[PDB]
Amino acid sequence: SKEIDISCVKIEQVIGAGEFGEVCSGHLKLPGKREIFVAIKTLKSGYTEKQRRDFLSEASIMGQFDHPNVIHLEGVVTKSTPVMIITEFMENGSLDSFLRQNDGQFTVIQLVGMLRGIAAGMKYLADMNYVHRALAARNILVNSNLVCKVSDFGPIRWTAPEAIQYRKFTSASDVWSYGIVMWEVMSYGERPYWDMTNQDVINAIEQDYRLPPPMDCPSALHQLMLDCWQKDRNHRPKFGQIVNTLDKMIRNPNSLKAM
Ligand SMILES: Nc1ncnc2c1ncn2[C@@H]1O[C@H](COP(=O)(O)OP(=O)(O)O)[C@@H](O)[C@H]1O
Ligand SMILES: [Mg+2]
Repeated sequence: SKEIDISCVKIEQVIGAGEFGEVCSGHLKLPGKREIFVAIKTLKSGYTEKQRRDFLSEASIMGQFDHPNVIHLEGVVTKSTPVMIITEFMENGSLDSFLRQNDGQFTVIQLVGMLRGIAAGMKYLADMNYVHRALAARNILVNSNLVCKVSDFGPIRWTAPEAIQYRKFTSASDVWSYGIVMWEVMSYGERPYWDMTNQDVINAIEQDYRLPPPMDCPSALHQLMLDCWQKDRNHRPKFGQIVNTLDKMIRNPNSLKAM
């Protein structure tokens, strides 16, 4: 969205590597507004016109959104070099790697909290008529308070049967993906279907196989997963319902006691 003048940006250091260039952290001080810490995606020089457009497309997409569970876009730098995409800063980075570094360090209530935010963000996106198509733990960022937000607006084992076979992507297929994500979270970053091959995964799902309950996962959360993994997309829950279901679990914590 908004075009930012390089004079307002002061890069601090490298915090990650994107496919289009380095990812940094830094300060943003717009005229009048108060300085803030941000994340800065840069484009490697010598880029092709296609690379430039694809890179900036990500900003155009997320720029059209605005929700606490969707990565906030501060703006972009295109008039001068390097080209940049400034966004919200998420100290804990990617959710999957984040969970791997904290194996079994959270309560069911915390995990459910993370899943609720992701659900709220997807509910928002669905209402805005946006189909992510690539929902997965690696595409969700987490901050200090553990708030998870959907990212990557620029994967067999994560995709619904129909989407894989007929390339039919809908919010419904995102619900299936959300199911896999729920598994990833309760598994603390474990890879879905483990070392199974992508083809094995396809044949397994065909044979009505479904990922088992992750360790210490309440039977109520695994059932919600199954619902998300229903062969018939029309039967899968809506993100709105997924949210309410999660909310009900928060009301009466004893509903998560049945292991
Ligand atoms: N807003 C952000 N705050 C903190 N770290 C970030 C942020 N965006 C990206 N990163 C870090 O940079 C890495 C690469 O960025 P990512 O957006 O996942 O790449 P791409 O979407 O280009 O494939 C992430 O795995 C994460 O650790
Ligand atoms: Mg990524």
